[PDB]
Amino acid sequence: MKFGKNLPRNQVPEWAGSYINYKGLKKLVKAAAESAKDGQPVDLAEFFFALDRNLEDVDSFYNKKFADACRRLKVLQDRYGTTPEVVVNLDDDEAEELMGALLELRSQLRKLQWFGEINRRGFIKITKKLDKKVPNTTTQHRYISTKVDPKPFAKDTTVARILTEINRWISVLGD
Ligand SMILES: O=P(O)(O)O[C@H]1[C@H](OP(=O)(O)O)[C@@H](OP(=O)(O)O)[C@H](OP(=O)(O)O)[C@@H](OP(=O)(O)O)[C@H]1OP(=O)(O)O
Repeated sequence: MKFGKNLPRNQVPEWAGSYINYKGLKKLVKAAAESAKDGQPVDLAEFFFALDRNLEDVDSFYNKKFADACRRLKVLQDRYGTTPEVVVNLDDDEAEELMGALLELRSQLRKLQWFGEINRRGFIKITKKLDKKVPNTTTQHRYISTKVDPKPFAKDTTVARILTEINRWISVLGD
């Protein structure tokens, strides 16, 4: 899959500047590729520094949003309770307000997941690109496995877990 051309299309627009800066990372790759083309040694340290910064930022952003989503879920539990079957004790206003809150939280979680998946693709694609464009460079699988795969944005399965619950609530509430 063409990652760079599809990036705008796959970005949660409100968070655009917090995605992996694929465009800037590609210019660092191209610089290295040019040196190798000229028969010169490369210096991949500025690519990796920038890659690491991007990784820190992506993680830090995803984690903050995830902490937000959890706080939100707690506030909804405080108001409406811990299981969806409580909907039977709600009046029509309360039940509509609940539904609104649930749809918004689901939207936020879906967006968070997609942010995670697209950023992880981006790290995988940019390193693959470096490996393809620079001689005896073999970084993709090591970098992804050792630095990206341990981060919540990449490994998270809790958002999906919470999404199934929010959806179960939404269905229980519908009836
Ligand atoms: O999506 P675009 O901005 O048009 O970029 C493409 C695309 O790169 P991305 O998928 O990384 O965005 C191609 O990458 P592949 O998916 O084919 O590996 C790659 O094609 P070549 O590797 O055949 O050249 C080429 O990237 P680059 O220029 O880094 O090679 C690049 O096109 P331009 O950068 O030339 O626009």
